[PDB]
Amino acid sequence: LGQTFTFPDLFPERKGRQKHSPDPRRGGVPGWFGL
Amino acid sequence: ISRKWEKKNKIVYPPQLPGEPRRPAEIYHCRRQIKYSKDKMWYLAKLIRGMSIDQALAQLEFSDKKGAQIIKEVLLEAQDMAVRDHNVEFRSNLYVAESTSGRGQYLKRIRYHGRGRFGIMEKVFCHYFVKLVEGPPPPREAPKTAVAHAREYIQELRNRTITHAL
Ligand SMILES: [Mg+2]
Repeated sequence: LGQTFTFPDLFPERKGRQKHSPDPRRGGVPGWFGL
Repeated sequence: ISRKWEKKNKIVYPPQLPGEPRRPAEIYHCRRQIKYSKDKMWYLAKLIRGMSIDQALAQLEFSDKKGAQIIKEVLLEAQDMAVRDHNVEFRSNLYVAESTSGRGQYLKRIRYHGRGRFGIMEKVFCHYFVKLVEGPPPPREAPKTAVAHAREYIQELRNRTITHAL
């Protein structure tokens, strides 16, 4: 009948930072220990 | 397979008694299953022995062998662990203590010849081992002088006995 189809996009995309890095100046000292 | 060398970093020592000699840092590192052959790798390993890490890096860098880029990365890794994971003041203070190649496991393939004959072709792999020690490089041994030889010889003439004689 002159109809045009197009395939529906079925996935619209609609849905519902820890830095513990060792201290450069500590020189490998296990920082948890305070003294 | 056997993994040993890697575990040589897991030794923890008893603390230091007062005023003894400070035991210098030992760092071990290996690289397993390199695509290089064992015998070619041996020459590189032989070249850098006893050198300070900077000289070794210098030599390796300009060398042509495809093993050179490999041993280079391994020495850089070793150095980084030397300052980070162990404690080493002054990162150029390292020298190469022991450098060596072992053979890895090998692949086996067919090699066709002619008249329908085949040889058995072995794809080669090898491991590279290096032990670095913190301190200035040990002094290279000087060739024996005439004053040395004459001393050996006399010491030998003077070590004689009258044999079967008592
Ligand atoms: Mg063979």
